[PDB]
Amino acid sequence: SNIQQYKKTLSSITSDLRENALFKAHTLQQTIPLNIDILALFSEIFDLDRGVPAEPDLALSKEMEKIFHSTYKEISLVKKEADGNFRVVASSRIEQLGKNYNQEIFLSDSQPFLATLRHSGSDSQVLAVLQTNIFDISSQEVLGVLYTLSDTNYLLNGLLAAKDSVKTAILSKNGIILQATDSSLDLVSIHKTVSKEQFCDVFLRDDICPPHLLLRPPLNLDPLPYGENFVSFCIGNTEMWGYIHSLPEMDFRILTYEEKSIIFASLWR
Repeated sequence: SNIQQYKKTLSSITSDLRENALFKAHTLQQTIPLNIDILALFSEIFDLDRGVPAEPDLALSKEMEKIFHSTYKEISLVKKEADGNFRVVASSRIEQLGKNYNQEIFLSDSQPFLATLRHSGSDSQVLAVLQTNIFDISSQEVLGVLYTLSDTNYLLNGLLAAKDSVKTAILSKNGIILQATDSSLDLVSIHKTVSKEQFCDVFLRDDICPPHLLLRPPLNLDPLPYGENFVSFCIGNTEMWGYIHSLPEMDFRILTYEEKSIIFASLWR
């Protein structure tokens, strides 16, 4: 039938957007959520059997700095106080020592760990934010959280490169682009509107939303008729088609996209 043929053709010329999103997603699944290995390394160096320090420990922080300053933006032991508040009691970032971290901690007591991406708030730096519960060896109560920040440029620079090639955008859960091949899309909304509440899961704290970001024209991604998760949008004067793939176990999404004219050139080339 003609409907079938039309659908087959549209599926064929968009297949590569989906394949690219899935490959990039798989790469990030293999490289970001390394919580177990980080906790195991940390524990092999510093003994957690007796718990986390009850008060900020400068000596321990200095040892963490010497080891990890070159490989992490931050590694911190965050005590869960009796009143449920979180406080940094040791960090490779000495300047973070003693800070209340209630806004920074998003890991509940029922999960072993989480791994997600957040924008640092400055430059174009996107961070892998890993939080791992420190469970009492006897009671299994949460004693604290091992909190790490890692610059993801060593992953995203390559995954967002498009020299030879589909383009890529990393999307927060509520629809803000964290970083894209086209830097003009960084910290722009994919929806028809942009609002402050979208930014609560974009940065390292749930209370950061600079006003200038609420003036950036959103992309207004428009679902395409057939298949699932394909979209159209414009960049400047150029029509794009894209595919959105969700990574629910890390609370971000991947948008691959390409000029519509290049997609359609596959009809003959």
